[PDB]
Amino acid sequence: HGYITFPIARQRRCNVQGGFWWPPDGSGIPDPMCRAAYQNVYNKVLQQGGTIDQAASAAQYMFQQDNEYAALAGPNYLDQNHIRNNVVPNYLCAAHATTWRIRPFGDKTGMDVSGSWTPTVIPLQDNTVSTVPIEFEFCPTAIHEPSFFEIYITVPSFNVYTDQVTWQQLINIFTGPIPLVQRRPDSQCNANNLVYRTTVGIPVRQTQFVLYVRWQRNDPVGEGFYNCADVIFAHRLGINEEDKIRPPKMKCKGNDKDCYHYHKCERQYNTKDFNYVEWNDDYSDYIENHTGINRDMCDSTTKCCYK
Amino acid sequence: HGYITFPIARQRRCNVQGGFWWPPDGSGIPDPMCRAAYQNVYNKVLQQGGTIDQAASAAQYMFQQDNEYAALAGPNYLDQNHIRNNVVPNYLCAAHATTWRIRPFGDKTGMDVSGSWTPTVIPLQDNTVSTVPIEFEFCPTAIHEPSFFEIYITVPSFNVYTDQVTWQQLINIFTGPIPLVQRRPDSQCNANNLVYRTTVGIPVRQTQFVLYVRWQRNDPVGEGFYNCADVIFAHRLGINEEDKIRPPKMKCKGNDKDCYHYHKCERQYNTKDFNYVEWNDDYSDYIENHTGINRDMCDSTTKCCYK
Ligand SMILES: [Cu+2]
Ligand SMILES: [Cu+2]
Ligand SMILES: [Cu+2]
Ligand SMILES: [Cu+2]
Repeated sequence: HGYITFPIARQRRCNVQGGFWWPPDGSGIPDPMCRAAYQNVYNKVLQQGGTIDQAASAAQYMFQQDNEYAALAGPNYLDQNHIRNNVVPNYLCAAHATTWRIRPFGDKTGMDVSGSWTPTVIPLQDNTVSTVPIEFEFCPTAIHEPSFFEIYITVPSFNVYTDQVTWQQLINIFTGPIPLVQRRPDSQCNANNLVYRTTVGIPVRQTQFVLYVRWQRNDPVGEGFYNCADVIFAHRLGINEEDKIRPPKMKCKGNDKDCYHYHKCERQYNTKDFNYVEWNDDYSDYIENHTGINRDMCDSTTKCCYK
Repeated sequence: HGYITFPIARQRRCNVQGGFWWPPDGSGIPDPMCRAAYQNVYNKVLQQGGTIDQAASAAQYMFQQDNEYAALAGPNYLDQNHIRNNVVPNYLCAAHATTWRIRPFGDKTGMDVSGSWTPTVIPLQDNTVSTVPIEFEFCPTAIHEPSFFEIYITVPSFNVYTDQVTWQQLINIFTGPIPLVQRRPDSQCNANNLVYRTTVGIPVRQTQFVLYVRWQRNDPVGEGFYNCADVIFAHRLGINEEDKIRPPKMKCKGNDKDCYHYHKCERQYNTKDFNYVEWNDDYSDYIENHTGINRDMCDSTTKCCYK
């Protein structure tokens, strides 16, 4: 049993943020996607004749069981067609848990809804880099060996706002065993002394993307843990350095001088010759009145009457 | 002569925002990309032996001449290979003005640097829409007819932070004459009573993109105006509606009630069971210490000495 602590898995973040224990309808969950996830399972059970308690039980079970986003593969766990067609054919972020009445693995399908899932924001120091090394940290709440990991990235055409994660959309970037190592004092995992850590060069994405992590046990039961991790690269601001023309080393003079281990934690855009704040509020109204299917076309200039 | 007023052209926004008249080194320009653009031309002239005045003249000429981002095609203006190989082969956002000593069209190459160019933010009401209708508004400061427009969009693999705009990266979405119409009272153009307005269904992009607008005169001189427009679609937040399970219509009772024409202009994420602000500041440090080429690997746990 376990989950991704870095980059934090989708269900791990929903669990740690809380607000899901009470009120039972999940209205106390601050993150909107964690809330939708919860309320989808809650409303599903309500539709299927479950009581408020069975509905709040099924939804809280999805959040609480963040170390058990699992599926059993059996002894045939290396058979890729059996994983993709039988073990986890769909509901990948839920590790294919679709039955609220049956535990394990209950119903975790709420974790597969699409929308503005909160990502791990990784900043870019150079916007031209092809890959970004990420040191993954998988938190084992229960120690299991022998085992192996599989790390996937979504294809560049994936859209987290509208799409469900599918195998046809995932690119394998890591396959193999990850040895168990002692957690660092700064570890995001607080279960036991051990973690799984590995460095993966993550292909740079210009959009929010998903990292798929499968932790598979090499054993006849074939239990595997499947977790989705929402990530985004933040671009560096300013000119791309490779285009920056630097001035020659110069020494100037004249009566007018304007002629020549801790870090830091819109009226700035106004100048003496332009009021940006006023213009940009009018420019925002322009965007609203002149974009979309309901934009102004003729009504502001055309009058009509029935003959 | 003219420029795009909606979505505002890259050079039009740099001109209207000001701060470029004084100090002459462009240090008074608030937008970082408008500043880099200016300072690239200023530093180019300085490198080529120009004085501070010739350098400040060439850079201010680029900003001031926002209605003259032009190139002459001659009588062969419908010959696409002649436009792309002879008239505007490169420096597309500058309309191929590369000579600071020669006016027209001077040097406007600063407008073709890559980086965090400020876009026109168009919000999405539905993240599943394929196209967004935009009502373009081209501001003619000088009236010319006969003429035609060409509107292009960058391919989805374009990256404004690193790439120069090329014809091999542009997709034609509009070709033809746009009739001259009376400006609306809310017009972004303040030159004369007339504007060019057209509706284009803009293919949705998940990234910041460029809109290329060519205004070509049908005449033996063959003067055309070429402008880049930086745009981005803002995604709607929350669950994708097509995945939202709604509860059945219910009427509940019990002693515990928690069991059941003008618009509006992080401690919110904390709950009674979790302190988000503290966790997320530690999570930010984790990202910094465990991503990139300088991440912590062995130094926090390994000690060495020279035998
Ligand atoms: Cu286990
Ligand atoms: Cu420092
Ligand atoms: Cu003109
Ligand atoms: Cu309203």
